[PDB]
Amino acid sequence: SLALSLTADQMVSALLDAEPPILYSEYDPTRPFSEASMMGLLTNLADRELVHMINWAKRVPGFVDLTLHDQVHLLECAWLEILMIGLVWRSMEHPGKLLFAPNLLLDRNQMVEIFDMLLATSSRFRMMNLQGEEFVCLKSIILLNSGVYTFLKSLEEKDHIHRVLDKITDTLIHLMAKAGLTLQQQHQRLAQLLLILSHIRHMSNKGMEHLYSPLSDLLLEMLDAHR
Amino acid sequence: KNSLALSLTADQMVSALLDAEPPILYSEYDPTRPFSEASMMGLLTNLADRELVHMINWAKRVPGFVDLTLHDQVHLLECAWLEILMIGLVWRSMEHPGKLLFAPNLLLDRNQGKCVEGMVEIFDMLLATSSRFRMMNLQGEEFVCLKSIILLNSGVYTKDHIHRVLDKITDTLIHLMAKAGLTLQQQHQRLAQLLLILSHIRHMSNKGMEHLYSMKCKNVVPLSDLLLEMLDAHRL
Amino acid sequence: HKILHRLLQD
Amino acid sequence: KILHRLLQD
Ligand SMILES: CCN(c1ccc(OC)cc1)S(=O)(=O)[C@@H]1C[C@@H]2O[C@H]1C(c1ccc(O)cc1)=C2c1ccc(O)cc1
Repeated sequence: SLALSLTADQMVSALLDAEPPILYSEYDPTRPFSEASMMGLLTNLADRELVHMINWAKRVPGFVDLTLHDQVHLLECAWLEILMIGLVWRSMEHPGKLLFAPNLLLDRNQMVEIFDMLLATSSRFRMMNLQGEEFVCLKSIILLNSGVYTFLKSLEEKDHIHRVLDKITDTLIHLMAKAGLTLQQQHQRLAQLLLILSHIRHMSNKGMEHLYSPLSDLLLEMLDAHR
Repeated sequence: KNSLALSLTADQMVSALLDAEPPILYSEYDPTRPFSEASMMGLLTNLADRELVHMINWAKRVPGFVDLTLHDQVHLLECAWLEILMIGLVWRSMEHPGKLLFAPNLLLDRNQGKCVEGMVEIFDMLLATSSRFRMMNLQGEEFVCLKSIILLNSGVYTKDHIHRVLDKITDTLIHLMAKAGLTLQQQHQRLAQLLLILSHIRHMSNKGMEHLYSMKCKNVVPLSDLLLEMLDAHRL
Repeated sequence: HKILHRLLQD
Repeated sequence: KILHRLLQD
């Protein structure tokens, strides 16, 4: 029942510990690329990220308490959002650019609609000076929240997820109080951060829609879930 | 340059939002339960058309909205209109579990949802939202704050003034929860709960908007020009 | 020239 | 599903 017995500092510690590595792409600066090969690079990258995401998800406090079927559903719903918020986070210190990988930094000249929204989100995080401890909270929230309203008297599973969710909220507030924010500022910043999640959901949905407008076996199945 | 909205107190903000609230409209008084795509969408297009007119005049009474340029006002409404219709639907459907109250004389169960394809999926999501609101005991004062947040937020990344107004509404929300006797922890936990539901409302809107396009590029019901223009603002 | 432009004006 | 498998490892 461990998830619900963790302090805020232990929660942050566990989430930072669970963080996936930053993977490299197969981008070659000397090689010429078509729109097909660029999507190929990103598909290859995203597909490899998913494997790490799955193992990261299992280290998110409370996630393994869920049934297997519920774990699948949450990841199916949130995988693109989680990839996006990860991209946006590591792109903060590169204004006007998205750092898909340390060897893959792109501007809007090189989907452009989603790109723009991802840049805006990155700019938004930068202006707020988003902390890493806040980012990992947000990402865990996305994993647990995005599919919670689209699942048989199971409803206890929903209840457990919401309790963990409330905990991450406690953790967020804890972090802002630690940073010396007034009580008013904490509530405001909390709201600001969570409102951004609505945008990330928007970006995910529009991303899928433009796609249906080559993929790996895992991605195809993930894609299946949003149709 | 200074906005009137930021000078209001929490209670003044609540009062302004409550007073700006649009009425609950009726649909046609034909007692025929819609059990076809055409009859269903027929009543719904008509309803939402009339609701839009009230929404536009409602938005103009949301503190801070008037301070925006005409173009920004258009953008926000174009982005948020279906979300706003949905949270309104969900709110008035609260005391009718398992049912969606599109109008006092238009109450639908999911058995009617089937009768268009992909509707029943949205139907269940709406039902879940409404049930979620009911269990949380969402208050009208909280509801009007959330709806205003949707208006100001949903198009903000597509600026500082809006964010200050948004902070103002956050203050207002916390104020309401404190007045309701909630402890400090209960306050920020509830605020988070409410705002996370907005993510799902965005999701339902994205999905619903996708079907309004399918219905349009099905030539099903005569869609009004206003709706067609509200709809095409979401085109790829 | 959007209808929304006209309706928002008064 | 592949997601299903990788989860129960
Ligand atoms: C419209 C093209 N898009 C898209 C692609 C694939 C997909 O699912 C298979 C859904 C959307 S999209 O949303 O712009 C998408 C966002 C961004 O660029 C596209 C993309 C991506 C992702 C997976 C792919 O197979 C291809 C492309 C991105 C991405 C990749 C890795 C990462 O860590 C973060 C982001």
